[PDB]
Amino acid sequence: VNAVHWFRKGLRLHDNPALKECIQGADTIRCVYILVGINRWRFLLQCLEDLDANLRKLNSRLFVIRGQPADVFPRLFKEWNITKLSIEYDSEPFGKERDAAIKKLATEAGVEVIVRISHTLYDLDKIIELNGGQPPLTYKRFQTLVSKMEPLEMPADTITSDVIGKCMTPLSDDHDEKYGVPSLEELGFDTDGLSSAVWPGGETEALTRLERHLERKAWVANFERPRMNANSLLASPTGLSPYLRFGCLSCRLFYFKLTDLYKKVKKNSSPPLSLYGQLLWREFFYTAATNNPRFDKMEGNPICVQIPWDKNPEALAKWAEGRTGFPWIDAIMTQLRQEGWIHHLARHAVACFLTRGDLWISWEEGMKVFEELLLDADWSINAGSWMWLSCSSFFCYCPVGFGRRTDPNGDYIRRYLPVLRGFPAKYIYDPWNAPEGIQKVAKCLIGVNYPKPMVNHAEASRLNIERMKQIY
Amino acid sequence: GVNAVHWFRKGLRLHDNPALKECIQGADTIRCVYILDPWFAGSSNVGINRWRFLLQCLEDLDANLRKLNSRLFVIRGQPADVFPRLFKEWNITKLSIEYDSEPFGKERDAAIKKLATEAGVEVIVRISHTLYDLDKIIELNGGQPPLTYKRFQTLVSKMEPLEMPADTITSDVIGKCMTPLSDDHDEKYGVPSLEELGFDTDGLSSAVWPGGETEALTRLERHLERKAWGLSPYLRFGCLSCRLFYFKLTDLYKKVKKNSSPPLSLYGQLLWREFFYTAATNNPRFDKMEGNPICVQIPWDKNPEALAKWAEGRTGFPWIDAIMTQLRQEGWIHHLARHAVACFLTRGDLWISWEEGMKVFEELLLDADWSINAGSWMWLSCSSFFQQFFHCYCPVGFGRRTDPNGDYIRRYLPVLRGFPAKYIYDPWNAPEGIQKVAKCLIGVNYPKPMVNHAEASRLNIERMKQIYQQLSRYRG
Amino acid sequence: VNAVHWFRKGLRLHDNPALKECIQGADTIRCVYILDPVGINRWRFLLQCLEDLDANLRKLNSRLFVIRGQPADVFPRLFKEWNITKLSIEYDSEPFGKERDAAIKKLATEAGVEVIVRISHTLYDLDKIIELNGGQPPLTYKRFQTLVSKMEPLEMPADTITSDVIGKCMTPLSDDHDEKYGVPSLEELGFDTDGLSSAVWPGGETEALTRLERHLERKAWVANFERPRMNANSLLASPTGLSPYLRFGCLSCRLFYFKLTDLYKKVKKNSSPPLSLYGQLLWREFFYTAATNNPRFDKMEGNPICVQIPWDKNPEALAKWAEGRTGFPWIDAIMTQLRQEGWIHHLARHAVACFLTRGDLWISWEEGMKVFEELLLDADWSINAGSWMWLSCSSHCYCPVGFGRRTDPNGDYIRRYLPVLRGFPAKYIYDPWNAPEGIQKVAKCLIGVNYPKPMVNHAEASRLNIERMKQIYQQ
Ligand SMILES: CS(=O)(=O)N(Cc1ccco1)C[C@H](O)Cn1c2ccccc2c2ccccc21
Ligand SMILES: CS(=O)(=O)N(Cc1ccco1)C[C@H](O)Cn1c2ccccc2c2ccccc21
Ligand SMILES: CS(=O)(=O)N(Cc1ccco1)C[C@H](O)Cn1c2ccccc2c2ccccc21
Repeated sequence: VNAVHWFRKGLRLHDNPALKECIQGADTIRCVYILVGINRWRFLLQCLEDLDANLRKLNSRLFVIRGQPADVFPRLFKEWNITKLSIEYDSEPFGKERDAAIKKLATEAGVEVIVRISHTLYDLDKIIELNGGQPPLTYKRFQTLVSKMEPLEMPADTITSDVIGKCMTPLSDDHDEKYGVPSLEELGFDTDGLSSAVWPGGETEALTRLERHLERKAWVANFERPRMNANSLLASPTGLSPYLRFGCLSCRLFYFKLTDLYKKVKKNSSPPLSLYGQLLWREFFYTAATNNPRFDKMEGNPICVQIPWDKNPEALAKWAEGRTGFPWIDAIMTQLRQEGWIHHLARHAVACFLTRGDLWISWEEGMKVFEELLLDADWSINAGSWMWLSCSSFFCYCPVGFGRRTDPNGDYIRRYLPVLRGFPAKYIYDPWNAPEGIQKVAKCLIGVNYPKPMVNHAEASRLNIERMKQIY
Repeated sequence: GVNAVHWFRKGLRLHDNPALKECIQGADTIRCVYILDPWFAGSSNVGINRWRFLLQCLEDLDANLRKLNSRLFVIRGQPADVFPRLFKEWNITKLSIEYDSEPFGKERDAAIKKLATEAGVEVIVRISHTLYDLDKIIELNGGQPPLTYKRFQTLVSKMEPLEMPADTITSDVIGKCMTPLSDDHDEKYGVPSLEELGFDTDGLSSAVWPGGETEALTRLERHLERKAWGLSPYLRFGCLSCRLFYFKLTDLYKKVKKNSSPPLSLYGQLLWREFFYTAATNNPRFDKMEGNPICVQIPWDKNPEALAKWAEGRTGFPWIDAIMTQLRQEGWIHHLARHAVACFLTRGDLWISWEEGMKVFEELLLDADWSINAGSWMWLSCSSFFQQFFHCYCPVGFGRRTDPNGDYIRRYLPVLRGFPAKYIYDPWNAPEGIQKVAKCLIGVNYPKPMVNHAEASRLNIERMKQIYQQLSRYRG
Repeated sequence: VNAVHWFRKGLRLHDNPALKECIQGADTIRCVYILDPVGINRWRFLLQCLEDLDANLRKLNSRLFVIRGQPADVFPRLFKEWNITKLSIEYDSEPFGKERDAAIKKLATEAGVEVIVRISHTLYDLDKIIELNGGQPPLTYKRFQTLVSKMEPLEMPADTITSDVIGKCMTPLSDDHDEKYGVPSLEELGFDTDGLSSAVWPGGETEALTRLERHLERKAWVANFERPRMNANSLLASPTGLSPYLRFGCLSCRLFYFKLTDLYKKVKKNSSPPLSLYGQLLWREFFYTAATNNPRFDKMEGNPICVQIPWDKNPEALAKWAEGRTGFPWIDAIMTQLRQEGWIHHLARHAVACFLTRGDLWISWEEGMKVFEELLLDADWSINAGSWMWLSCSSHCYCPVGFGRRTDPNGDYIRRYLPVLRGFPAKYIYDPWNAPEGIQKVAKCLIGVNYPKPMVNHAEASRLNIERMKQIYQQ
C-alpha cells in the first residue's frame, strides 16, 4: 500500500483528515506539491519549507514536482506504484474542475481517491441544498442556514510519529536537487534588495499566531471587537488571514479553540455567531462562488449587476502603483505592494476610491490587483468583496480626511511614503495645499517629486453618486 | 455685524427650539455647532449603538440645515478650548444654548458663560428640554424637589399652563441671516462616521432605532395613531420636543374624549421623566448611593460574576437573557422588560446594587440619560421615591402569560429554539431526551439558572421588609 | 530515566517542587539554565545567582549546566544527545513565558519527553483565584484580598534538595564541563566590566536565605509589624531588603509567607494574623493575577484595563529622565542610584514616575516601565507595568524640589549620587539653579556647565498637565 498526499492548500500537518486517512493502513507515504506577485510566491515557498522541515521530524520529506498535474500523476502512478491518493477538497470552480479530471485518471488506474473537506468549516454543497439549490446571497440568510447545520465535528488528529507508525517514506540521496523546495530566484524573480517578509509563511508561524490571537480575543476583548487605534493599520503579530487562505491554519481548529475558550470564560454558555464572524464571512463567499465559474467577472455572471464602468488605463495604473496624489490612498497601496496585507478598513478606502467613489473603474480591475498582491485574497472572498463594495451584487470615504482622526500626525503616511516625511501634519494628507516654502524644505515639490491629486474628490464623488443613483 | 452661534448638545432639532429662534433674531450670520471630543479614553466598543444614533441625529440635523442654505458645524475638541477661538475667529457677538438641568451640565455651562462674558459675547439660554422650568417647581415646593410622584403631580397641577411650542426654524424665520460656508466644510466640520471615530462596525446591521428629528416626528405621528384605537430615544437627544409631544396628546384627547381637562395619567411618561429631572437637578451625587442624601443606604451584595451574567444575558433564565440580549443588540427594551430585569438584579433575585444596573444601562440603552436612569434605578430598588412595595417579577412565569410559545425568547436566544413551549421559559426542567431533541444540553450549551428564584425572592422580600421597618422607626 | 530541570526563575534548591518531582524516580538529573548572549546590574545579579546554584549543586555531586543559545533550538538537541525522558520547569504565569513554555512543551512531546510543571513562583495558583472570581481577575486589591481569604491554605514550602533526596540519581559529568557549560562572565555577554565596584545586592539563594532570617529579626523590633510600612525604609539599600531575591526566585515566596506566620505566632501569640501581615507578598500576587491573562498588560493601546491618554512623544526629554540629566537633583539622584545599584525606594519610584508622566513631562508610562525593566532588579513584568499604570493615573503631584527636601533635609542622599553637587549648601542643593553665582563658584559647580539647568518649569508644566488629566477623566 503506497499512499500519496497532494498538498495544494491545507499546507499543514494538523487537522488534515485527508492525510490521516491516506496514511491509515499504508506501507509508504509521500507528500507532494505540484508547481501572483513576489510576496505571494515567497509566502508559498516558506509554507513549503516549513512543511518539509516538519515532515523531516517524521523521517519524511516534501516532494515538490514541477509540471502539470494531469501529466505528473500518471507517471507517478506507475513509477511509485501508487495505491492511494488523497486531497483536501477545493470548492472553487477552477479547482473543482481540475480535481474532477485527476479523480477520473486516478480511479481508472485503480488508485483509491480520498477527498476530505477541511478548507471550510462546512460542506458548502449541504448549505446550498438546505437553501433549495442556490447559495444564499445575504449574510443573514447564510447565518440562518448555519444555525440549522449540524455541530461541527472535532478536528482530525495531527499527523505524528505515532500516526505514521511503520509507514515510511522512500528517499534518495539526491532528494534536495530533485524534489527540493524552489527559491524565488529559481522561479526567475529578481530579489536584489528585497527585504525580509513581514508575513512569514508556514504552519509553525500560523499556530503560534493562533495562540496569541485567542489570548487577546478572550481576555483583552471580552470576546468583543475592540476599537481601532493608530497602529491598527500596521501588520499585527496576531493576524491570521494569510495563514487561513493558504491552509497553514485550519479554520476548524480556530473555530473549536475559540468555542472552547468562550466556554471556559463564559461558563457553559454557547457563543453567538458573531464570535465567528471572520470565519463565517469567509464561508459565505466560498459558498456563493462554488457553483459560479464567473464569480470574478461582471459579464456572464448571473449575480452581478452590469454597470458601465470607465476604461481608464492611466487612472488604474496610478491607483495600482500608489501614485494617485492622495497620500492616504497611496500609502495603503504601497503597504499592499510591499507587505501583502492591508487592513479591511484600508481595503474599503482604496476599493471605494477605485470604483463607486472617485475613478469609476470596474471592480474586476481592483480585484485583479488585489489577487496579485494580497496574501489573504482567496478568489471567492476577493471577488465577492469587490462586487459587494462596488454595489454590483449582494445589494463615500474621503481620500483626504478619513485617516486623520485616528492618525492625526500622519504616521502611517510617513512610514510608507518616505518622499513626504518632510511635510508637517498640517499638510501630510493634502500636500498639494502646502506652501511652496514647505515643499522646498521637505524637498518634495507636488507635481514633481510626488504627483498632484489625480482627481478633485468633491467633484468626482458627486458625479459618481449621481451615476450610481441613476443606475439604481 | 451681529454674528450668532447656536450650540447644540441636546435639543437636536429645528422644531420648538426657542434658543435657536432667539439667537437668529437680529443676527447677520448664524452658525450651528456641535462640539465632539474625538479622543476616546477607552478601548471598548460597547457604546456603539448610542454613538450611531447620535451621528444619525447629527446627519439629519445637517441635512435639514442644508435645506435652509446652512450647514451643521461639527467641531472637534472640548468647549472650553473651542469657544474662545471661535469667538475671535468668527467675530461672535451672541451664543445661544438650550438649558441643561443636570448638575455637570449646569457647571459646564456656567464656565462657558464666564468665557463668553469675558470675550464680550452675549449668552442666550432657553428652557426646552423639559416641560417646566424645574427651578420653579422646586421653589413652589419650598426649596426642595418632591420625593414622591403623587406630590410631584400636585405641584404640576399648580404650575402655570404649559408653554406653547416655539415656531419651527424655516427660511422665513432665518430671513436674510446667512451662514458663511467654505468649500472645505466637510473636511473640517463634517459629521464623522463610526469608522472614522475608531469603532469597529463589523457586527452592525440596520439600526432598529434610526436617529434624528425627521424620524422622531414620523414616529410621533404613528404613536398618536396607534393610541387613538416608544419615543424615549428621541426625547433623550432632543430630536423630539417634549412640549410638542404634550400638545399632541392634549389635542388627541380633546378629539377623542371631547374634554379640555384630561387626567394627568395621559402625560404619565412625560411626567415621570419630568419628576426624575426635578429630583436630579440640584443633587450632584444623584447617581450614587454613598453621599446621596435622598438615597437609603443599603448593604447590597458584591458579586462580580453574578453581575456579569446578568449584564451579558447568561443568567440561565431565558426571559431575562432574551431581554438583556435585545438590550445589547438594539439599545432599547420595553418599560415592562426593564422592570423585569431591574427587579431580577436588585430587589428581586440577586440583591446587587442599583448603581451597577444603571452603569450597564448607561452603556447600552439609547434613552438612558443621567437623571432618568439614576432615578429609575433608585425608584425600583426601593432606595428612594418610595410610595409602595413592588411586585416581585417572576423570571419564569411573567413572560409566559402574554407569550406562551416563547417567541420573544426564540427571537433573541437561538440556542433555545429547539425546546417546546412547555420548557422554553424553564429549560432546566426539560427531560434529558427533550434536551437532546432540542440539541441544547442545559449546563453545556446554555447555562443552568444562576439562582433558585423562589428561595432568593423569599429572602430578598424579607430583606426589604426589614429595611422599611427600620425606616418607619426612624421617621416615627 | 534521564531528567532535566530547566531553571528560569526559581533559581534555588529550597522549595523547588518541580525539581524535587523531577528527581523522583530518575536515573540521571541535569539542571540547565539557557542563556542567549537588560542592563549590567540585572546580568551581574543573574550570573551570581547561577554561580551560587552551581556551588550548591557541587555539594550534591552535581553541577549547573549553563547552555548558550535559544531554548527552541537548544532543547531538541539536548533531548537527543542526553536521551532525555523528563523535563521539569517552575510554572511561569507571565504571558510571554506561557508562550515560550507551550512551544517547548510541543518540542518535548515530539521527542517523547514528559513535561512536569509546578507552581512555586507565586503563593497561589493564579488561575484558581481567577476562577473563584468567576473567570476574570480582580481589579481591586480589596476584591483580591476577599478572594484570597476564601482560598484553601497556601501550600507549605517543599523540602530542600539534599543528598538523600537525590539518592541513587546521578549527574553525568565531564572533565571539560567548565569549558562547555560554565557560568559565563560579564565580558562573554559583551559588557565592559572594567571599573565596576561590588554589588550592593549580591545575587543568589545563599544570600537570600541569610537576608530572610535577618529580615525577620528586624521586623521583630518594629512596632505593629503586622501592619508594615515599606515607605518608612531608608533611601539607601537595606541589608535586609528581599525584593530582588523574590523577583529572581532566589527566595521562595511560600517560605517567606510561612516564616512571617511563624514570627507572628511567636511575637503576637495568636495564629489568626490579619492579612496585612503579608502585604508585600499579597500586592505582588495581585499584580501577577491581574497580568497572567492579559498579553497587553504592559501596553496602553489594546489594554482593556488602561485609560487611553494622549501622551507626548519626546525622545530627548525621555533620555534626560532616563539618564538622570533633568537638572532636578532629587530626580537625577534617584535615577543615578537606580542605574548604579539597581534598587530605589518605593517613594523614589513614585517621585520619578510622576515626573515622567502626569506630573511634568507627559511621556507615556510605557517608556518609564521600559527603563525600569532595564535597570531595576525587582521589576517583575507584572508589578512594573501595573505600578506604572497606577502612578500615571492610567488605572497628587509630587514636587521634584520639595518632596526630596522633606525626605532628606540636608541633601546628603543627593550628594552621594550626584557628587558634582557636594559643594552646594542645603538651601540650594535641591534647586541649585537658584544658587547665586558666587555660591556656584565656591561649589565648583556652575549650573549649565558642570550640571544642567532644569529641563522644565515644574510650576507651569504640572499645572498644564493637571488640566489635561481632568479633561480625560471627564469621560
Ligand atoms: C463589508 S464586507 O462584508 O465587505 N467586509 C468587511 C467585514 C469584516 C468583517 C465583517 O465584515 C469583509 C471584506 O471581505 C474585507 N475584504 C477582503 C477580504 C479578503 C480579500 C479581499 C477583500 C476586500 C476587498 C475590498 C474590500 C474589502 C475586502
Ligand atoms: C419616558 S422615560 O424614559 O422617562 N420613562 C418613564 C418612566 C416611568 C417610570 C419611570 O420612568 C420610560 C422608561 O421605560 C423608564 N425606565 C425604567 C423602568 C424600569 C426600570 C428601569 C428603567 C430605566 C432606565 C433608564 C431609563 C429609563 C428607564
Ligand atoms: C501604587 S502603589 O504605591 O500602591 N504601588 C503598588 C505596589 C507594588 C508593591 C506594593 O505596592 C507601587 C509601589 O509603591 C512602588 N513601585 C514598584 C514596586 C515594584 C516594582 C516596580 C515598581 C514601581 C514602578 C513605578 C512606580 C512605583 C513602583
